[PDB]
Amino acid sequence: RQEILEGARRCFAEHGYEGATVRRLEEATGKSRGAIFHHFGDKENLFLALAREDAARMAEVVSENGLVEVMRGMLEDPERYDWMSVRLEISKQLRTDPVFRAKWIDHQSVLDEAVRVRLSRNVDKGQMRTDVPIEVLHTFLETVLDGFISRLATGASTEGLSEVLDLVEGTVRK
Amino acid sequence: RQEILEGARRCFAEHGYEGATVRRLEEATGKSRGAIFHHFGDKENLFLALAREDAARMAEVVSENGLVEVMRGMLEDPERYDWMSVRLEISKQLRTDPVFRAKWIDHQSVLDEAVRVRLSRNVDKGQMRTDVPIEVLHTFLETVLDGFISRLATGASTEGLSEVLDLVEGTVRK
Ligand SMILES: [Mg+2]
Ligand SMILES: [Mg+2]
Repeated sequence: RQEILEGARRCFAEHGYEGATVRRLEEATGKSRGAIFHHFGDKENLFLALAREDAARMAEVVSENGLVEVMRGMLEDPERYDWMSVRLEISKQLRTDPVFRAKWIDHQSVLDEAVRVRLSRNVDKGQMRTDVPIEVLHTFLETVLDGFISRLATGASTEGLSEVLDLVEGTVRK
Repeated sequence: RQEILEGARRCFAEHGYEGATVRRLEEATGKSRGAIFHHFGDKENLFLALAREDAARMAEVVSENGLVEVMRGMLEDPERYDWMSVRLEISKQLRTDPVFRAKWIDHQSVLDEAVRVRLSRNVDKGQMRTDVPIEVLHTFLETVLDGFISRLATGASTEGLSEVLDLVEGTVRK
């Protein structure tokens, strides 16, 4: 299972979401079409399980330092850009396919909750600005994150990005 | 040609980039496979010409009010989300395919120049903060824009976004 997810993350990154064929998946994992669908059912579910893994990892990071720290980590990891692209191929599906949408959102919930807890702790400590509702701050942070993912996925340089993150953090602080 | 571009923008929005078949394109335009490839050569070029149109329109907006105004316009236009998605399907191609990359960047140059001119005028007027290099401000704005495109393309609500834009503008001002 862990073997399947690692290999599949590699396969999706290297070949894309449609290009991630049963053939390619067996090739990346060394397991069969049968033992892959056995755990997960279909491609979409294997995808969501990988998304949920990312979400749980990011959630731990957010707990320590925030969404800005997740973004800092992305600057340190250029090898993961290919996987980030995979993630962006699905957007119309995410927006219009209601069952898929709900599943995507549910698989992200650990992260969404970690971000809410973190911001709550910041507010409780008096560290965020209070002239802007916390929910606007939250949407701003999530927007910057999506921006980072997109730019990095599409081949932008890291340049000035660590300074952009300093600006982003400064923007939400008291 | 104008007939072809309008109809093709509709076809790409409704069916996606791969799903935008010759068959579908003729259907959206009322023109032939031959008269479509005649002007533009292939799908990719018809795509780039549409990207260049978007860039020229955005450039005019930026000239008047900035990138924040482009983003405000996106909140007023939910009908264009489908086209925005099309735009995100290509990301690995944009990042790794060097000829395609260069063509994409060239087709965006009118916008890139409009943003640089606008920021230059802001600086000349003393309206931007000067503790953060202008090029960091520029990357921050472009990051927010990519964020907007992504979030809106993937079915986020507009909620709090107009306030996020107020925050974004306030962040770069003196
Ligand atoms: Mg922080
Ligand atoms: Mg402005």
